[PDB]
Amino acid sequence: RWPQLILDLHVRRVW
Amino acid sequence: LATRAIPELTKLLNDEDQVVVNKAAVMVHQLSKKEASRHAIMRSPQMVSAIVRTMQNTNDVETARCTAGTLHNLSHHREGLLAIFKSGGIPALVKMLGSPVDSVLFYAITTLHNLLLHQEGAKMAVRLAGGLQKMVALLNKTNVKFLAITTDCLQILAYGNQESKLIILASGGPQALVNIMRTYTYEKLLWTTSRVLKVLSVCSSNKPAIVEAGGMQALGLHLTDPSQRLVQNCLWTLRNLSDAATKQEGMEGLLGTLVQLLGSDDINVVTCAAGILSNLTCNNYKNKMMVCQVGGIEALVRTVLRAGDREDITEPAICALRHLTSRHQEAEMAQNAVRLHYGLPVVVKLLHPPSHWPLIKATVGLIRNLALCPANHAPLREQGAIPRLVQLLVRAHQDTQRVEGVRMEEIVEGCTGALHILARDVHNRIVIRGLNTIPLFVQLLYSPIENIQRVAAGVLCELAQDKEAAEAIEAEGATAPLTELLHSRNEGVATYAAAVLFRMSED
Repeated sequence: RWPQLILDLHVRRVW
Repeated sequence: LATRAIPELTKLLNDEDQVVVNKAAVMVHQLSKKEASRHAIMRSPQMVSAIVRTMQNTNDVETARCTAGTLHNLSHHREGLLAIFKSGGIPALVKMLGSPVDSVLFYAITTLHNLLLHQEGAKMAVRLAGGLQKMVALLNKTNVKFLAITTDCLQILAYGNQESKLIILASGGPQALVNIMRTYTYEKLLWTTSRVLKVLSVCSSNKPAIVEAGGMQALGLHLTDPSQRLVQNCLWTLRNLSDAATKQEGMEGLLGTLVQLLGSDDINVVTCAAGILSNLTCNNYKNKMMVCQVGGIEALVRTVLRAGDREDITEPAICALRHLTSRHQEAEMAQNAVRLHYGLPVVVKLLHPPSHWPLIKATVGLIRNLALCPANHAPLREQGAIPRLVQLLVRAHQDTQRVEGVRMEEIVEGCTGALHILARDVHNRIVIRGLNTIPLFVQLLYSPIENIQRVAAGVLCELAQDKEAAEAIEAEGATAPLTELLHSRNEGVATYAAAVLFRMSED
């Protein structure tokens, strides 16, 4: 899951 | 002790050798997880500035991602966002959006998103740095989550700022946003994508561009989706685009869905559904047929009843009927359906108070269209649709001899125009002439407006086919003005005005 990782942990943080 | 290393690392980032600069960037990167080292880099303007300059300059991607990630970690705290901000962080990050390396791109877009969300003044920074165009260009990617982040940014920027909208517009935003709505299933994405379009729809110049890309159709695919927030956004957006898109194709599915949306328990969805249909059936015969063909007439009727006193639902619903009841194939079928579905009695009650002009204005027009159908003549009469109709024409003519968003002139017109069609029935002529309407039917010929005159002669044309009526007209002195309207440049006024005198010629 790279670099997709970056977007996924961010989404969780916000949405 | 940790605060003593920072002013040293700063020195190192500025170093020329790109073998140690990488190292310096790496150590700094690691000093971002520590609540101490983070709050140490964060609170060092020369340090943060050094990082920003390095990121956008060091072409070594391995270093560009370490620095970008560093800033990315600083964007979780107010003091971090502030440091990034006052260190020219935005303009750099915006420039990093052009990085072909995804890892770098994600760090930028993400951090930017945080900045916009929580750092005040970040919106101008992105706008000034040509961020809008760069983001719109990034709507080509196929990553659903990346698009979700990018589309939310645009919304944040476009909200309240007209120029941003115009920019997105010129950037081809409409075409891109539309494709997302008609390609991806990811809810978060679709939802935030609609919110963008909602913001854009209020803009007059932005409206058409969206319709051209096929916005209407794309938005209608999600009116059924489970997501409440998603549906409730497509409704508000369509109710804006609607009035314009009276030229579109492949609207069936949409029109059909809007029809069954009139049944939703949520009165707020019914309101939009009706408001939308009202605009799509306006001067569009193809949309009128489609609606009727899916039982649109019956639905709108139920909507009116179910609404009641609240004119917020009846107004758009009535207009839609007013539309569906003329100038197409199932025009007749529509005029019958309104009666067959017991909608006549209630509609007349809508003319009577406590209704307002915007409502009465639409109700009369519909009654005119309902009078076209022969089998509606008698029913309408019985409901006292004549005494009250003229009653409003009298009160509307006095206010022009001596409102609520409606001018009394066209109200005077709508009344007489309806009475014209509502005079083909003999029994009707009896009631009309039995209420002393002839005296004021003549003064309508002295109307500066061509429309008022056009219907003022048509109604007397129907009344003239009688004997006891043709005399009361000449006895009043209407024999003269009629001779004048024979020359009126208006193609319509010169047609009835001629047939009136004729009817008095051959008795």
